[PDB]
Amino acid sequence: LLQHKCQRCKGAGVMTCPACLCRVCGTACAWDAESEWMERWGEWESRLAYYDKATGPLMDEWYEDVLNAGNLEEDTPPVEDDPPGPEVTGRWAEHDRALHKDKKRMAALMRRWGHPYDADANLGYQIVDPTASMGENVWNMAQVYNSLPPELNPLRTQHLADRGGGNTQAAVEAARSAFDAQVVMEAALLQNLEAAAQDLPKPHRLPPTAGTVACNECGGAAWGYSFFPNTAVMFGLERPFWGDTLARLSKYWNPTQVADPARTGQLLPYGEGGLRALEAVVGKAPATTGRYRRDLELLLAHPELRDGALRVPGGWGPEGGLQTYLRGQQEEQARMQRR
Amino acid sequence: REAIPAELLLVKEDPSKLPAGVLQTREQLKQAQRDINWAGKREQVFAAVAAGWHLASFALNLAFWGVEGMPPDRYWPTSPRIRLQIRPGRYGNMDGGQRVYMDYLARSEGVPLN
Amino acid sequence: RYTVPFMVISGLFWMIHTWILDPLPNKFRRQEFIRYRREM
Amino acid sequence: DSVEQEFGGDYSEASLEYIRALGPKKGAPFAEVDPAEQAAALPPSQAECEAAKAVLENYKRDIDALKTYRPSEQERAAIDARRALALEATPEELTWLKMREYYATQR
Amino acid sequence: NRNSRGQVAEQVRAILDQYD
Amino acid sequence: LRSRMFLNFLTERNKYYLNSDTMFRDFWVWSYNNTQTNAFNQNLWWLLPNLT
Amino acid sequence: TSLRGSKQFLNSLTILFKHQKMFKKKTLKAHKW
Amino acid sequence: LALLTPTLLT
Amino acid sequence: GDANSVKTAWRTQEVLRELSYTQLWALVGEGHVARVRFYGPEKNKVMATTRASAPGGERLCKVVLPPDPELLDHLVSNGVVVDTGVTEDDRLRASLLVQML
Amino acid sequence: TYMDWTYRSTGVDLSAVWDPELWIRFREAVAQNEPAIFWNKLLDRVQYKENLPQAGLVGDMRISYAKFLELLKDQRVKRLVVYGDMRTAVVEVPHPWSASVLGHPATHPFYEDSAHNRVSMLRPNPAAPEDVTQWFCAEMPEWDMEKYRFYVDLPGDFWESGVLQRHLAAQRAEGAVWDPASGQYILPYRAQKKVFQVSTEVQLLDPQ
Amino acid sequence: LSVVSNANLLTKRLNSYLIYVNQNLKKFIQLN
Amino acid sequence: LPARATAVVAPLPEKNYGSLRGGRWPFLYDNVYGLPVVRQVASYGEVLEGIRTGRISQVLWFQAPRAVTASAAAPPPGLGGPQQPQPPPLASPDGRCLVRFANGQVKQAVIPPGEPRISQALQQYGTAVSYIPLEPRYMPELAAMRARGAQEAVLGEVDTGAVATPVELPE
Amino acid sequence: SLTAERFITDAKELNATGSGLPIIDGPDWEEQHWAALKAMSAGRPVALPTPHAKFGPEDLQRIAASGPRLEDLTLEHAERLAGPGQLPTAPDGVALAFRYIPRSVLGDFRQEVEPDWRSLPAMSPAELYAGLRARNWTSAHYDPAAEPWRLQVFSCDYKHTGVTGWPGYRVVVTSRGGRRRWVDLAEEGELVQLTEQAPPASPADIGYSHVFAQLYQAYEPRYSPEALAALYGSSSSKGKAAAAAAAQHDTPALRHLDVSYHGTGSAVAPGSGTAFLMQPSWDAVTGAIRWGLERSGLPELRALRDSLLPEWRPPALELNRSNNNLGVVYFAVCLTLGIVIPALR
Amino acid sequence: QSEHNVKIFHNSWWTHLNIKNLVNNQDMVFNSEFINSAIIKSINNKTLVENYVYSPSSEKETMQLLLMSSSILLHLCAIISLVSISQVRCFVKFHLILLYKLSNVYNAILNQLSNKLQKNWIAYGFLVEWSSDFITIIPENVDIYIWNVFSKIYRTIPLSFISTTLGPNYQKMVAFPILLSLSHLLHRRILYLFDTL
Ligand SMILES: [Zn+2]
Ligand SMILES: [Zn+2]
Repeated sequence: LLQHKCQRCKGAGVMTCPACLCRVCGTACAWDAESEWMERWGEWESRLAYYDKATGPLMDEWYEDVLNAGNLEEDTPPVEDDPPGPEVTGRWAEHDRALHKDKKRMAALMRRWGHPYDADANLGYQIVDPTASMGENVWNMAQVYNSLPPELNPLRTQHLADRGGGNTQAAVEAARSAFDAQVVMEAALLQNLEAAAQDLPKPHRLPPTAGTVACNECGGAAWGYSFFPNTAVMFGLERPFWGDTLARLSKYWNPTQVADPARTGQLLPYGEGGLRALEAVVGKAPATTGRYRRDLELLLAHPELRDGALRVPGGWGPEGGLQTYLRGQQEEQARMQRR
Repeated sequence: REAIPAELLLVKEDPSKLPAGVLQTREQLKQAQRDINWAGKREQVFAAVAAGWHLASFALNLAFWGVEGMPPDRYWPTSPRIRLQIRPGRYGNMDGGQRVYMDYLARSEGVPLN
Repeated sequence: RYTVPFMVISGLFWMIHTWILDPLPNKFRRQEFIRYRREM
Repeated sequence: DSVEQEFGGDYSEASLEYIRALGPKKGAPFAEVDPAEQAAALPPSQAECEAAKAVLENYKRDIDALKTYRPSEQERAAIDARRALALEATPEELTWLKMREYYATQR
Repeated sequence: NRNSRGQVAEQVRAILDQYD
Repeated sequence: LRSRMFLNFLTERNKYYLNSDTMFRDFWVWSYNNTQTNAFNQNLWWLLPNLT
Repeated sequence: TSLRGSKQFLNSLTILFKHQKMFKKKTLKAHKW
Repeated sequence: LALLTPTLLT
Repeated sequence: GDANSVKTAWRTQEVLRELSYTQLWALVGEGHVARVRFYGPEKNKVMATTRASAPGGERLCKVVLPPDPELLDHLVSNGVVVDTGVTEDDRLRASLLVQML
Repeated sequence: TYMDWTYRSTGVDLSAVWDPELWIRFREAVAQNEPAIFWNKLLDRVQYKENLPQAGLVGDMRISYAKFLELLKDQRVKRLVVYGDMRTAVVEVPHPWSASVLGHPATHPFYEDSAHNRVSMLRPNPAAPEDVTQWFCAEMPEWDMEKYRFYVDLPGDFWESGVLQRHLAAQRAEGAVWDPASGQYILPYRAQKKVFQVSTEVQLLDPQ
Repeated sequence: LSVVSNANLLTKRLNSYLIYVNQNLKKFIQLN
Repeated sequence: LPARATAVVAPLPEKNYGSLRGGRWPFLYDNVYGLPVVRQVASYGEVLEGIRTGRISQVLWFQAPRAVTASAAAPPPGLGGPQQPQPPPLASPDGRCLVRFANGQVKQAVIPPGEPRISQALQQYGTAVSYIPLEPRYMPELAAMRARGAQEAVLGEVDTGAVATPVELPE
Repeated sequence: SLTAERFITDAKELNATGSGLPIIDGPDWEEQHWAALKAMSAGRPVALPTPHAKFGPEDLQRIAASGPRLEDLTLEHAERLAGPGQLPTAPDGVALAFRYIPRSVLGDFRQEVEPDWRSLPAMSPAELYAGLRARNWTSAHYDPAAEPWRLQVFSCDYKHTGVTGWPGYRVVVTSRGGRRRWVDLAEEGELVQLTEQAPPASPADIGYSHVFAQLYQAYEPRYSPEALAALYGSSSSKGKAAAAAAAQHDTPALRHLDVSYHGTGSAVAPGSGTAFLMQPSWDAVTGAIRWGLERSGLPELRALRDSLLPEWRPPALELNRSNNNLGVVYFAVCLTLGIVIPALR
Repeated sequence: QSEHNVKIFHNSWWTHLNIKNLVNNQDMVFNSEFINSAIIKSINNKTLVENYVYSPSSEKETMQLLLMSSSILLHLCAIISLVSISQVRCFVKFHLILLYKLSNVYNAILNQLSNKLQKNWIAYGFLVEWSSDFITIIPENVDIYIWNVFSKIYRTIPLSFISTTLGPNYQKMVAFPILLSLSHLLHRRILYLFDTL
């Protein structure tokens, strides 16, 4: 009842930029740079794979299998005997050989990397189990540094405490602080979304961004509590009528001229300057696109990259995804002639 | 050590080529100075007036001070239990309540005994 | 704006001004004695 | 080559490309230490950096101790004029002389 | 239907529970 | 199937290189669970291990 | 040596099921591509 | 406040 | 899989299977919406009844509208029964007892 | 269903609190003996916070107002969810290789032929054969898309400026044009999408 | 519009100078 | 070496150009820096007509430093994180700007950054719009250097007067 | 250009800048002439402001003859990034240099004095709108025989620092005889575009949106009737061969001034004790309490000291809370200590 | 169509956090009060016009007084209606008992320190207090003390109301008895609001 919003910005705290809509706008954000979207999401996905317990019971049974190597309940041996020859061609023979090398390749995987629970790649064994209690899992998460991935875990680089070295207090600490600031800002964004979902004013007044300026009257506060109760929150008269908003927007978008442009001598519309197989057949050209031109050309040049068995990490630059896979294949093909 | 004669340091502005109304008269300068002086103390004066009103109310209460000069009032006794009709009855009162009442009354009177 | 801090100041001052300054009519000692002798 | 020596005993080149195409070995995401930071933390140390960087230190001590003299006394009158300049100056005047030197060497 | 990550976790638990 | 699950996990976690005292525990979990939906829950959060 | 995909990984469930679990026979003629 | 509501809602 | 291999999906079946403003506009322009009913104290939401020729049969879908001044002209010119309702003038008196409740 | 008669009959404007959509869902659930139709809507109304976007919005996912406008003008925005206050939007922008059916191996192989190859539907542009980024491509199904969910703080004159209105008027101005000079109905190239261009889906939220 | 009479020039601080120096040093290092 | 003259000067009469009020300052050069003061003030209509007719070759807006908490390119500094570089400076909210004419004359103006008519003329007629970077004493990156140069010594009578700010080679 | 940053690597210039150029500091830029002008009034000898060392005698003569140019107001400042011994270069201090114009050389001019609003005669927004329409040549109510108006638009800058702030704009209108009135466009009325010419229904909906629309429409250029030879033309680039050599008349420059958009002075600093006394808040009180530090520089964390000083403070308060003379002398001692202790810090 | 389930674990992790002091850049080192200025400005600018009293001169003072009275009365009515619930009274009683025991702990520690520093079970422990009517175990001393504090605070209300309303035929003749009656009724209404609370 005590919340009142600014009447100029309607509780937003930001107005559309006076110029350009620049040196009067805000200072953009970290996620407007489209060139770093896939790198940012790749690092975030790599961080989230530590916490992800979607495959939890499967990795738990794998952990039990590698702990006690004395299992039972087989009850039928799989037949599964057809890796026919190193000869012939096609896709079936290649896929079948790659499927039949599964046991030796899994042994290689378990020798090079081992179980994720034995190397702290995942969260470990049963630490966070649902249906236990909200608070036992909180205690287990607060135990050691289970809330952080090992790339930001302080108990991994303390052995390098002498002279700093690889910047365990300047690079790992900076990365951990940036990660914590990002998750705290995510919580702030979620609180703002929750307040916006129920028509309430947002609690966190964020700085203006690259298309916005601060409000003239608030400066960015956009609302506040007061002794006087809101008579719009009371009596339900908080939101305008749809027809009234339509009439306001129609009158605002349709200015009229009450002077004929012959008595006043005006021959041009308002503004400065005054006197003066594309874009009409196909229509424009994308502007945010253009950094993916090389990847599109390479995907057209090599149709084998469209194979369903191939899954590149993703990216647009020379470093990452299609170009990385093509460079790896070319390096392998060049170095197999010398070996 | 260079000298740099004043003809290369002083402005030779003639108040004749200036446009009309640019040269401020003495009355205009006095009005501008008065406006600057008022704008330099306006918020302070208004805040002082509001705080002075609050201080005048507080000083009136100070001149009231205590109870002297005021008659006893049969419509307003000093106890709200007298003013209303509030008595303890069968439900709620128990023997131990006398002990608790004694301790609360000791603390309210201000003695550290129980 | 100035109502709330001045009201808090006056409330604290009048809370002091019936406990130390202007208490009961110099019968506090008798009250405390009553409290001494009634806790039997 | 580390995968080529460790797994190249009983594995094919298809399996070696399979192992190679999974990133590096167990590093920071696997609670080990990364080779990037490992190569640049402690191995920057040398044998006491050749005795307090003696390749520069002995040369510098030799030339700096050889500089024990006064270089010239014919141009010391400019040094006396400049030591008077350090006293016959407001700090604003000294900054003015500094900008005079900077704009002289700029153009 | 496209499951979120939590719903994928529910699916994995249901599938790894069923027969028992 | 287990090999491809491990392959997916390894490729997901290897993207990091693509840049550029039982009594106290029981008391705390009991108090946190019992005072869950109250303003007196943000005072047990400050009684955990270091967490920094 | 860096992170990249492989055709040996066999990321397609259709490959992993038509090769290992599902074996049926389809009788039709293709119309699209 | 209902007497003041059409005034305040501006 | 397909249902389990997005890693970004969030209520993909609850969002979708639900008319938005652009989808309502497309359905009206295709002549698939039988009736539009404005409801609410602000009349900013409609309960669109689609025809039997619409994709998915005949169903009622709630659409919240932006302040679009061409929407009513679009509905009228595409043969849609635009039913508003009541809209009592005295908003203060009408929205008083229900706010007390 | 609508409770629009309640004020003139009783004095209490129950239409201010009644939910006609929830009544309609309850009626349909009762008629079809399918209680999920009513229960899902009731649970979405009750547990609205748990319906907030928690996937694809990780760690300060704010773009800008200006970038949101640039992405909207480039038709790179798949969904625009405007919240109840009409001042905060969630911008679901697809991952680029998930924006259309291109056959890029980064995406999950949703669409494969019998040769187990990802299906590419990149039709060449006869007006720009040297610029593959100007070529035409069918957009992916939304349910198969991977989308960044950005947070945008809209200004208070967002509806007055009419940028969303201008984008909608640009999007709904073309499609399925009859051509008498050659017969047939022609979908014009202006009505088709480019390689990374998607159809913007504007959905508003009801705070009730 | 929104004109003020005097702009605010905003008249622990070593770190900002260090970031200025390092960032411009990086710009030089990459340039050559 | 520089001059140290001192004389009694009558200040000029206070003007009133409308856009910029005062201006007496009988000296050609100001104190502190010693650069020529821009005594001429260009009105809003004169600036508009100079942009339209091409007589104005450049408009240079002054700048003001932007607050760190006003930067949206990072999480807020209240959250624990890296210190982050300084945000780019704002255009001056007081609207003070220099106008360089085609004949080399420099005038003063108060043009609000974001004015519709002026911004439209500067867009259509291609007059170069620049932003004067900042002062070193007003740059937040050099605030520490300004503070250290103000709160410490400058020479301590150590050598002589020939360098600039020698905290590397002390005094 | 001014915005161009360069890297100095050639020697004999790195010897000029040891660790950076000396930061020229003084008494701000707005108040750098106040003391000199106070000395000059009631005439006393004042120091001559000797010019910068960047230019010589022929440039001093040129400045005295013609006036400043953009080159003469431009100063270069260089800051050293690395010392001698940097591997990419070796003998180069690689210092970063940038050009700038200081916020001086605009000195002592200042924006228009905010008038006494309570004493100036007031003019209605409707009357201001009618006058702006009469001086608008694009409008049907244009009057060529109209007295010139000087419009000065003020926006309040003590809205959050002072107590008498106002939300909108205030237009001081100066007539032909020097008479000044003012208009209070406190709220935006009927929100219209800048090209709207229709007056609104119910004239009390005339806010500053209509006023700014009229101000925009007034300054529209008026063209001679050569459009019959320009909108049709003959051939070629007619807009630059027959239209650009056609000129225009402004029309408001002989009837309007609109000479600036000013801002009011803010005599109260936004973070001062006077502002705290004007608008008190518990956040400001806690900020002042945290500013009351620089006395507890002790190991006062997690063990003793400040875990016991605010517990051993109430026995210096609640025990001395009793009586009157003891409370008065304790209040006097504490007040004197709190007055003298920030004074030293 | 799928059937949903009630989420019961970790439902809104962002809700039970106080991120405000971190986001607004406090503790490292926006402004209100445009609200009341805008409210009183709208009150003055519209004021509803008392044409039934032929648009009197004061007017804005009457509307501002009505706004302040309505706000004060709404807050006090909300508090009285909240404490009129018996479970809310149980809550108040429980908090008062806890504060009494904790005040005893504070008093014990403090006065023991200022005692040695001079010139230098459930029966007793919250059952006979929680189960008894609090009219019984509360001295009339604290009721008299609270009433005396209240009556000392709100003692200058008639004179201050007269000074405000009388500050800057029939003009100040039909006003002074009415303002006198309003001041007296207002003071008695504040006393009776204390009485009903
Ligand atoms: Zn606002
Ligand atoms: Zn801008």
